[PDB]
Amino acid sequence: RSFLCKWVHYWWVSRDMLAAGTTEVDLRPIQEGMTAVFKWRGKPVFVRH
Amino acid sequence: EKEPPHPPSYPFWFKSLFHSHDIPSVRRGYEVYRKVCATCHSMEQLHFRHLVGEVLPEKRVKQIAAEYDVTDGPNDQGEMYTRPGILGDAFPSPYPNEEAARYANGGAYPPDLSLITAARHFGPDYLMALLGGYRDPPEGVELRPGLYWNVWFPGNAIAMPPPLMDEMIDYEDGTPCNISQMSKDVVNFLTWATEPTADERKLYGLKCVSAIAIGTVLMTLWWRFYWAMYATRRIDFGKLKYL
Amino acid sequence: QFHREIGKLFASYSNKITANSPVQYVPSPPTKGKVRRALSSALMPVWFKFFRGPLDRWNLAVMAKYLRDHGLMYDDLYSDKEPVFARALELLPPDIQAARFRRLMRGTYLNHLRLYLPVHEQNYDPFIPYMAPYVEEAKFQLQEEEELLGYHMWEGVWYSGGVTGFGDKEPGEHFLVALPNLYGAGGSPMQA
Amino acid sequence: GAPKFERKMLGSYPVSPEFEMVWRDRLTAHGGYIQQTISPYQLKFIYPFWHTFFARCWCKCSAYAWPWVWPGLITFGLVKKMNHDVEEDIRDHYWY
Amino acid sequence: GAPKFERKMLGSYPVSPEFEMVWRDRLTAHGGYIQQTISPYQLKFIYPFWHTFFARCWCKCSAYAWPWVWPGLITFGLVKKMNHDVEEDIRDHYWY
Amino acid sequence: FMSLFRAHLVFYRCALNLNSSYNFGFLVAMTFVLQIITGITLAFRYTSEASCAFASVQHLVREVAAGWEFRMLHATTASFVFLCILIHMTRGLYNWSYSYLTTAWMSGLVLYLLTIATAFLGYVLPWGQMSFWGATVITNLLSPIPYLVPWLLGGYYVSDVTLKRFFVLHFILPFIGCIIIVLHIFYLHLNGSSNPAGIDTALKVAFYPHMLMTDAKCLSYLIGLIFLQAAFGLMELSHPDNSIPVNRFVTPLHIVPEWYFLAYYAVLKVIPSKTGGLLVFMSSLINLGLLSEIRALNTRMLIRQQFMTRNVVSGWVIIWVYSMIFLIIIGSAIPQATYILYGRLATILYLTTGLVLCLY
Amino acid sequence: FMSLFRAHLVFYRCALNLNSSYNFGFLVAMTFVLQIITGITLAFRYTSEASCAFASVQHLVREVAAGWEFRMLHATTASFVFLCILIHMTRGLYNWSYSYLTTAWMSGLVLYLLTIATAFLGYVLPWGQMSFWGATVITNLLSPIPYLVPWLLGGYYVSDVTLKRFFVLHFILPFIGCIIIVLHIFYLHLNGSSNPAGIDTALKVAFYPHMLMTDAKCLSYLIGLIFLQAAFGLMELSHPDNSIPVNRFVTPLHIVPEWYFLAYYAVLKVIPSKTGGLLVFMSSLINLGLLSEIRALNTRMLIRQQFMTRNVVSGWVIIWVYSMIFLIIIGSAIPQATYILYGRLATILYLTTGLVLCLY
Ligand SMILES: CCCCCCCCCCCCCCCCCC(=O)OC[C@H](COP(=O)([O-])OCC(O)COP(=O)([O-])OC[C@@H](COC(=O)CCCCCCCCCCCCCCCCC)OC(=O)CCCCCCCCCCCCCCCCC)OC(=O)CCCCCCCCCCCCCCCCC
Ligand SMILES: CCCCCCCCCCCCCCCCCC(=O)OC[C@H](COP(=O)([O-])OCC(O)COP(=O)([O-])OC[C@@H](COC(=O)CCCCCCCCCCCCCCCCC)OC(=O)CCCCCCCCCCCCCCCCC)OC(=O)CCCCCCCCCCCCCCCCC
Ligand SMILES: CCCCCCCCCCCCCCCCCC(=O)OC[C@H](COP(=O)([O-])OCC(O)COP(=O)([O-])OC[C@@H](COC(=O)CCCCCCCCCCCCCCCCC)OC(=O)CCCCCCCCCCCCCCCCC)OC(=O)CCCCCCCCCCCCCCCCC
Ligand code: HEC
Ligand code: HEM
Ligand code: HEM
Ligand code: HEM
Ligand code: HEM
Ligand SMILES: COc1cc2[nH]c(C)c(-c3ccc(Oc4ccc(OC(F)(F)F)cc4)cc3)c(=O)c2cc1Cl
Ligand SMILES: COc1cc2[nH]c(C)c(-c3ccc(Oc4ccc(OC(F)(F)F)cc4)cc3)c(=O)c2cc1Cl
Ligand SMILES: O=C1C(O)=C([C@H]2CC[C@H](c3ccc(Cl)cc3)CC2)C(=O)c2ccccc21
Ligand SMILES: O=C1C(O)=C([C@H]2CC[C@H](c3ccc(Cl)cc3)CC2)C(=O)c2ccccc21
Repeated sequence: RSFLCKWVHYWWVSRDMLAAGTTEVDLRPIQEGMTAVFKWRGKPVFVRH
Repeated sequence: EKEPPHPPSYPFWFKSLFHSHDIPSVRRGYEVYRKVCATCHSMEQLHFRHLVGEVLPEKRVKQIAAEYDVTDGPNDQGEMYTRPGILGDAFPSPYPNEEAARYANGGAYPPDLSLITAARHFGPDYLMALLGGYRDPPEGVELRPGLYWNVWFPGNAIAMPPPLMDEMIDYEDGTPCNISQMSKDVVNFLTWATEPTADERKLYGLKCVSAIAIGTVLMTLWWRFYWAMYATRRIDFGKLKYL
Repeated sequence: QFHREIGKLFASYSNKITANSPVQYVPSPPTKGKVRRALSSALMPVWFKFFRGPLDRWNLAVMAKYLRDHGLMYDDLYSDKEPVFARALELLPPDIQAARFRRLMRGTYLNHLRLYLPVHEQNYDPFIPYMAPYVEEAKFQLQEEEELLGYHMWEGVWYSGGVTGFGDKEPGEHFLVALPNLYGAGGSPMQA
Repeated sequence: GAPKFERKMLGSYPVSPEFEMVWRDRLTAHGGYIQQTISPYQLKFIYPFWHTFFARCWCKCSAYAWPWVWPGLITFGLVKKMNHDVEEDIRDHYWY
Repeated sequence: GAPKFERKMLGSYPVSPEFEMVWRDRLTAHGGYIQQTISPYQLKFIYPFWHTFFARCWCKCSAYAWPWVWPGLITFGLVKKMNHDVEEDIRDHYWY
Repeated sequence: FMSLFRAHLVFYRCALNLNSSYNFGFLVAMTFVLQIITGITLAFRYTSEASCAFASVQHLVREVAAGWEFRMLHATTASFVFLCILIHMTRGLYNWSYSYLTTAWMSGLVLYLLTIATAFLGYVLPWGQMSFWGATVITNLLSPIPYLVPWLLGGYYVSDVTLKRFFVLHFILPFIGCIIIVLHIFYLHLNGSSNPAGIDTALKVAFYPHMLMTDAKCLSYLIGLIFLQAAFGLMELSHPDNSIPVNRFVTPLHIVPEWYFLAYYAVLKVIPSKTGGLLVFMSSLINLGLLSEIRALNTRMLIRQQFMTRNVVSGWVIIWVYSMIFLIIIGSAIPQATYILYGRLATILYLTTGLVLCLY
Repeated sequence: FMSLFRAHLVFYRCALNLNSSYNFGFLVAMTFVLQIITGITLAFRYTSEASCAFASVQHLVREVAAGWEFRMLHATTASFVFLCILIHMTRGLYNWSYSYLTTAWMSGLVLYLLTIATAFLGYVLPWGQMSFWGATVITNLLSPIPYLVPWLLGGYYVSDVTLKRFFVLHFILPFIGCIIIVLHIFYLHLNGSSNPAGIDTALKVAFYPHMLMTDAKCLSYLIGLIFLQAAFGLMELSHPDNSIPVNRFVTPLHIVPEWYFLAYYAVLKVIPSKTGGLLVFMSSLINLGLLSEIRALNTRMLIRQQFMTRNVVSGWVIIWVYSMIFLIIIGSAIPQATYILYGRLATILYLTTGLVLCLY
C-alpha cells in the first residue's frame, strides 16, 4: 500500500506551483464601452466600464 | 599527475545513521554564505521557498528575499524592469555569464555550489579540510601572482584566495566567530543544501528496513517449516526397517 | 563439365587411400613426434619426482574422498543425456541397474544434508569399472548406424509433422516448432 | 528430459496439459522402495537445524579451504607487493 | 468449429499440428459428390470475367437500389432544405 | 495460459539438493521487472534536451513528491542486476552447466550483451561530465569503419540528437530483453536443471511448496538490501563527477567508470594498440561462446564433476574470478607504470585461464 | 511458431464467396504496423517540451533528409486507420456478425476505444492552438470527480508535464493494441468467419492461394492511395489552425476537430446539459456492447439473413450510417439555431436506431 500511495502521489502537482498570489489594477486609462483583460491565477479576468 | 591525499573524518552530527541535520548550524552557515561566499559563487537551484519551515520562519525569509533587486518583465512597452524579490524567486548570482565570471577571477570559473558536497570525494570532510588548507610554499616552489598554495587542493595550487577571517561575520544566536567555527557551519549549510530531502529520506528508511527485516525472519521460519518434512524423511529399499 | 572433373579428383584420391589398406592389425604410429619424446625422456627424473608424481597422487586422493563421503562409484558420474551411455544403460541387467538407482538416491540425500558418512561405511574401492562391457557394445552399435545411414546430408520437407525437417525425429524440441496447439488439450508423443 | 526407455508409461490415460513437465521427466523405480513422511504440523522444525549445525559447518568449511582461500591469500599478497612497488616508485621518480 | 457428430473422423492417424484448423471444421459429404478442375495454366482468366460482366453488374446494382439509394436521396433532400432554412435565417436575423 | 503457469511454476519437479546458488536467476528477473516499473515512472518527467536534461533530473529530486525515491531505486538496482548476473554466470562456470545446457548458455550470453548495452545507454541520459566523455570514448572506440560513428551519433560530435536516440533506445531494449528471457527459459526447461553434485537422480520433488519458499526468502533479503543502500547510502557505488554540468572542451581530472565497467577499462589502459584492445573483448566473448559445444572438442566422455572441493589445484574459474577482481582494482587506480605492469600480468592470466577451459 | 503460422495463415479454410468486404481487418492491422514504424522513427527526433515542441516538429520538415515524408505518412495513415475501422464495423452490423462471434465483437469494441485514445493523445503532441484547446476541452469534460483532472493533467492547467506524460502514453498504448489483437484473433478463429449469404456451407477452400492474393491486391490499392494523398495533398483532412503557436489566453476563432471526431463534437453542440452530453456517448457504447448477447433477448430462434437486398424498408444500420454522416456535416458548421435544430433531429435518429437493433 505504501508503494502504491507513493506512486500515485508522484503524478500529483509539483511543489513549485502553489497557485498563490494577488494583483492590483489601475482603472484610470479605461474608456466607456471598452473591455480590458488581465491575468490572474492562471486564468483571464475581464474588467468592463 | 599524482594521487591526492585523503582528508580526515570529522564528526559532523549528520554522518550517523540515526541523526538528522543540525539546524542552528545550518542557519549560521546560511548567514556565512550570504555575507561571504555569495560574492563569487552561485546556487542557481535554490529558491527562498526552500527555507521556510525547514530552516527559518516564513516571515524572516520574506524579509530576506526583499533585500534583493530581481529582474522581471516585459511590461506594456516591452521593456524589462527590476522589483523586490519574492518568496518564489531563485537565489541571485554575481555574474551574468561564465565569461564575465572568468574575467573577474583571472580566468578560473567559480563553480555553482548547489551540489558541491555530492560533486567531490569525501564531500564535507574534503571541504572542511580545504578551507583549512592554506599554507606557505615549500622550498623549491613558487607560484605566479593570483595563485595560492593549499595542502588539500589537488596539485596544491588553487585560484581561490584564503577564504576565512575571524569576526569577518557575526551570529545572531550569540556564538563566537572564528575561521574554524565558520568552516563547520558553512559546511553544514552546504551539505543540507545539497539535498534538503535528507531527513525525510532517512526517517523513511528506518521504518522500511525495520519492517522488511521482521518480514525476513518470518519468511525464514516459513521456509524451514517446509524444509524439515523432507530433510527428515525415511526411504527404505527392500523391506521396512523402522516405524 | 565441372562436376565430373571434381569427381575425378575425389576418386583418384580415394583410390590412393584404398591401395594402402592393411589386411590385419598394425600398431598405431606414436602420438608425439620424436623431438618431444626425446625432451620428455630427458626431463623425466626431475619432472616426475617433483611435479607430475604428486599431482597425479593428490588427484586420486581428492576424487576418492569425495566419492566415499557420498557413497558413489566413479561410473555414477556419467549422465544419460549422453547417447552412448543411454544405450549402455538400456543394455544393463536388473541387479546392476537397481544398485545404481539406489546409490544415486542416497548420494542426492547426503549432499542435501551435507553430513559425512561414518568411516566404516567408506571402506570400498570407488574406481571399479562396472560399465565398461556395456559402453563398448554401445559404441559398436552407434558407430555402425553412422556408417550405414549417416554418410550423406539428406534432404527433407521443412516444418512439417512438428519437426523442422533438417534432421530431427522428436517433435517440438526446437523453438521454431514450439507451441504445437492453440486449442484443445494437447497430448504427448509417447502416447501416439 | 529422459531417455525414451524411461519415459514410457504403464498407464494409458491421457496426460493433462498442466502435468506436461511431470511426465517428460518420468523415471523407473528399479527395485521399488518404501518411504515415510510426517506432516510438518507434527514436527519440530528449528531444533533439527541447530542440532546438526556443527557437522554441516565443518563439512562446508572443510570443502572450501584449499580451492577458495589459498588463491585468495596469494592474490592479497600480490596486492600488498604492488602497493610497495608503487610507494617506492613515487619517491624515486619525483623526490630529490 | 463444427458439431461433434460432424467432426468425428473415420481415420485414426494423428492430426499434425499444422492441420489443426483443417480438422476442427470437418464436415461430412452427405451423399458424396464428383468434382472437376482445370489447371490455371490451361484456362483463359480475363475473358471469363468480361464475358459475364453485364449479368453480374445487373444483379449487384439491382440488389442495392432501394436499401442504399432511396434513403440517400432523402438525406440529400434534407441537406438542401437545411441550407434553405439557414440562408433565410441569416437575412431575417441580421438584415434590415 | 494458466495451464502453462501450473505446468512450469507449480508442478515442475526439481532435485532435492538445490541450494541457494540456484536462486539467482529468479532474482535477476525480479530486478528486471522492478527496474522496468521505475523506468516507466521516471520517463513521465524526464526531458530529452541537451540544454536542460540535467536540470530535468534535478527537478524530480527537488520539487516532486517522492521524486527522490524512484531515481535512487533505479540507480541502485542496476548494481544488483549486474552483481546477480555475475554470481549467476560463475555458478555455471563452476558446475560446467554448458555441457548439456548448450542453447541456454548461448541465450545467456546474448542477454548479458543486451544488459551491457542497456546500462551504458542509461548512463548517458543524466547528461553530466562523465556521461558526455564516456559517450565520446566509446563512440571513438568503434571508429574502424568510415562514417558509421557520425551516423550513429547523428552528428559530428555527441549532441542533443544523440541524447534523443539514446533515450528511445534505452526505452526499447529492456522489452527485447524480456522476449529473449522467454526464449532462455524455453531452452532451459527443454533439458532440466543440473545438481550441485552433478549426478542424475530420481529423488525429485515438486517446486511450489519447497523451492518457491526459498525463492521468496532470498527475494526478501534482496528487497531489504536495495532499500538499505538506496535510503542511507552506505557505499560510494557511483563517482561524484557526473554531478557537474558538461563542458565540451575540458575533461574531468580523474576518471572512474561504474564498477561493472572497470575491468574493461583496465584493459583499455594497458594494451598498447587500440585494435588489440577491442580484439581482446571480441576474443574473450568468442571463447565463452565456444564453451557451448565443449563435448565435441575431445573424444573422452565428459563428466560434470570438477572435483574442486578440498583440491589444492583449485580450478580455472576461481583463478578467472580472482584475476577479474584484480583487474577491477587496477581499473580503479591512476595510470602509472607499476599499475600497468601488474595490469599486464593480470590480463595475461585473465586471457589464458579463459582459453584453457577447453582443454580437458 | 512456424507450425502455428501454417495452421492459421496457409492451410486455414474459408468460404468460397468471401468478397472484398472481408479484407478490411487485414488492412487495419497493416496500417497499425506501418504507423508503428513511422512512430518509432519520428520519436528519434521529437522534443517533449512545451517551450519548443512545435519547432521540434518543424525541424524534421525543414532540415532533415526525408524528414517531411515520415511526418506526412504518419499524419495521413491515421485517417485510413479510422476509415478502414468504420467500414469493418459496418460490415458486421450489416451481417449481424455478433450473433455468434460474441467475444470477438467485445474485443473489437475494446480495440476501437484503444484507437480513439491513442489518436487523441497523438493529436496533442505537435503543440499548436488546436492541440492545447482540444486538450483543455476534453479534460474539462471528464471533470465530474474532484481532483482527478488536476491529477491527470499534472497541474492546474495543460502544461509541459502534461505533454511529457501524453508522449509516454502515446508511445505505450499501440503495443497494448497489438496484444489485444492477438486476443481478438483467438476468439475469431475459435468460431470461424461468416458468409455474406449468412448460411453454413461445406464449399470451403484454403486460404494461401485464393484469399491471400485478394488481401495483397487490396494492400496494393491502399499503399497507392496513402502515398497519393501524402505526396500531393488532394483533400484538406486536417484544419490549418494547428499551424499557429499556442496562446493560453486566446482561443481560435473557428474550430473543427479531425473528421473522425466530428460526430462526437456535434453532440456536444446540441444537447443542453453537459452531463447529458457525456451520457449519450456512454449509453451508445453500452448499447453496442449489448449486441453481444442478442440471442438471449428473445425466444424466437435467430437467423443472420437480414433480407436487405431489394427491400424498400432498408435496414437500421443504413439509417445509422446516414444519421452519422449527417452528424458529421453538422459538426463541421458554425453554431446556429437551425443547424442545432436539424442536429437534434439527427441525434434522435442516431440514438433510436441504435436502441432498436435489439427488438427482433
Ligand atoms: C526462421 C527461418 C525461416 C524459415 C525457413 C528456414 C530458413 C533456412 C534456409 C537456409 C538453409 C539453406 C541450406 C539448405 C541445406 C540443405 C542440406 C540438407 O540436405 O539438409 C540436411 C542438413 C543436416 O543433415 P546432416 O548433415 O545429417 O546433419 C549433420 C549436421 O549438419 C552436421 O554436419 P557436419 O558436422 O558434417 O558439417 C556439415 C557442414 C560442413 O560445412 C561447414 O560446417 C562449413 C563451415 C564454414 C564456415 C562458414 C559459415 C558457413 C555457414 C554459411 C552461412 C551463410 C548463410 C547466410 C547468408 C546471408 C545472406 C544475406 O555442412 C554445411 O555447413 C552445409 C550447409 C551450410 C548452409 C548454411 C547456410 C544456408 C543459407 C543459404 C541462404 C542464405 C540467405 C540468408 C538471408 C539472410 C537471413 C538469414 O541440413 C543442414 O545441415 C542445415 C544447413 C542450413 C542451416 C539450417 C537453416 C536454419 C533454420 C533455422 C532458422 C534460423 C533463422 C533465425 C532468424 C530468426 C528471425 C527472428
Ligand atoms: C553467506 C553467503 C551470502 C551470499 C551473498 C551473495 C551476495 C549477494 C548480492 C546481491 C544481493 C542478493 C540478496 C540475496 C543473497 C542470498 C541470501 C541467502 O539466501 O543466503 C544463503 C546463505 C547461504 O545458503 P546456502 O544454502 O549455504 O548456499 C549454498 C552455498 O553457496 C554452497 O553452494 P555449493 O556448495 O553448491 O557451491 C557451489 C558454488 C557455486 O559457485 C558460486 O556460486 C561462486 C560465486 C562467487 C562470486 C562470483 C562473482 C563475483 C563478482 C565480483 C563482485 C565484486 C563485489 C565487490 C564488493 C566489495 C564490498 C566491500 O558456490 C561456492 O563454492 C560458494 C563457496 C564460496 C566460499 C568462499 C569462502 C570465502 C572465505 C572468506 C573469509 C573471510 C575472512 C575475513 C577475516 C577478516 C579479519 C579481519 O546463507 C545465509 O546467508 C544465511 C543467513 C545469514 C543471516 C545473518 C544475518 C545477521 C545480521 C546481524 C545484524 C547485527 C546487528 C547488531 C546490532 C547491535 C546493536 C547493539
Ligand atoms: C468500388 C468500391 C470501392 C470501395 C472503396 C472503399 C473505401 C476505401 C477507403 C480506404 C482505402 C482502402 C483501399 C482498398 C479499397 C478496396 C479496393 C478493392 O478491392 O475494391 C473492390 C471493389 C468491389 O469489390 P467487390 O468484390 O464487388 O466487393 C464486394 C461488394 O462490397 C459487395 O459486397 P456484398 O454484396 O457482400 O455487400 C455487403 C455489404 C457490407 O456493408 C458494407 O461494407 C457497407 C460499408 C459502407 C461504409 C460505412 C462506413 C462509412 C464511414 C464514413 C466515411 C466518410 C468518408 C467521407 C469521404 C468524403 C469524400 C468526398 O456491402 C454493401 O452492401 C456494399 C454496397 C453499397 C452500395 C452503395 C451504392 C451507392 C451508389 C452511389 C451512386 C452515386 C452516383 C453519383 C452521381 C453524380 C452525378 C453528378 O472493386 C473495385 O474497386 C474494382 C476496381 C476498380 C478500379 C478502377 C480504377 C479506375 C482508374 C481510372 C483512372 C483514370 C485516369 C484518366 C487519365 C486521363 C488522361 C488523359
Ligand atoms: C571570490 C573571492 C570567492 C569567494 C569569496 C569564494 N570563492 Fe570559492 N572559488 C573561487 C574561485 C576563483 C575558485 C577556482 C579555484 C580554482 O582552482 O580554479 C573557487 C573554487 C572553489 C571550490 C572548488 C574546490 C575544488 O577542489 O575544485 C570550492 C569547493 C569553493 N571555491 C568553495 C568556497 C566556499 C565554501 C566559499 C565560502 C567560504 C567560497 N568558495 C568563497 C572564488 C571564490
Ligand atoms: C534491465 C532494465 C534497465 C536497466 C539495467 C537500466 C539501467 C539504467 C541506468 C544504469 C541508469 C542510470 C541512472 C543514473 O545514472 O542515475 C538508467 C537511467 C534511466 N533509465 Fe534505465 N534501465 C532499465 C530499464 C529502463 C526502462 C524500461 C526505462 C523506461 C521505459 C528506463 C528509463 C530510464 C530513464 C528515464 C533514466 C534516466 C534517469 C535519470 O535521468 O535520472 N530504464 N537506467
Ligand atoms: C536477464 C538475465 C538472466 C535471467 C533472467 C536468467 C534466468 C534464469 C533462470 C530463472 C534460471 C533457472 C533458475 C536459476 O538457475 O536461477 C536460469 C538458469 C540458467 N541460466 Fe540464466 N538467466 C539470465 C542470464 C544468464 C546468463 C548471462 C547465463 C550464462 C552466461 C545464463 C545461463 C544459465 C544456465 C546455464 C542456467 C541453468 C544452469 C543449470 O541448470 O545447471 N543465464 N536462468
Ligand atoms: C495505431 C497506432 C498509432 C496511431 C493511430 C497514431 C496516431 C497519431 C496521430 C493522429 C498523430 C498526429 C500527427 C499530426 O497531427 O501531425 C500522431 C503523432 C505522433 N505519434 Fe502516433 N500513432 C500511432 C502509433 C505511434 C507509435 C507506436 C509511436 C512511437 C512509438 C508514435 C509516435 C508519435 C509521435 C512522436 C508523434 C508526433 C508527430 C509530430 O509531432 O509531428 N505513434 N500519432
Ligand atoms: C485494430 C482493430 C481491428 C483489427 C486489427 C481487426 C482484425 C480483424 C481481422 C483480421 C478479421 C478477420 C478478417 C476480416 O474480417 O477482415 C476480423 C474479423 C472480425 N472483426 Fe475485427 N479487427 C479490428 C477491429 C474490430 C472492431 C472495432 C470490431 C467491432 C466493433 C471487430 C469485429 C470483428 C468481427 C465481428 C469479425 C468477424 C466477422 C465475421 O466473421 O462475420 N473488429 N477482425
Ligand atoms: C532453485 O531452482 C530453480 C528455481 C527456479 N526458479 C524459477 C523462477 C523458474 C522459472 C522461471 C520462469 C518460468 O516461466 C517464465 C518465463 C518467462 C517469463 O517472462 C518474464 F519475463 F520472466 F516475466 C515469466 C515466466 C518458469 C520457471 C525455474 O524454472 C526454476 C528452476 C529451478 Cl531448478
Ligand atoms: C477474406 O477473409 C479472411 C481474411 C483473413 N485475413 C487474415 C489476415 C486473417 C488472419 C489474421 C491474423 C492471423 O494471425 C495473427 C494474429 C495476430 C497477429 O499479430 C499482429 F499484431 F497482427 F501482428 C499476427 C497474426 C491469422 C489470420 C484471417 O483469419 C482471415 C480470415 C478471413 Cl475469413
Ligand atoms: O576513458 C573512459 C573509458 O575508457 C570508458 C569505457 C569503459 C568501458 C566501456 C565498455 C567496454 C566494453 C564493453 Cl563490452 C562495454 C562497455 C566503454 C567506455 C568510460 O566509461 C569512460 C567514462 C567517462 C570518461 C572516460 C571514460
Ligand atoms: O470544442 C472542442 C471539442 O468539443 C472537441 C472534442 C471533440 C470530441 C472529442 C471526443 C469525444 C468523445 C470521444 Cl469517445 C473521444 C473524443 C473530445 C474533444 C475538440 O476536439 C476540440 C479541439 C480544439 C478546440 C476545441 C474543441
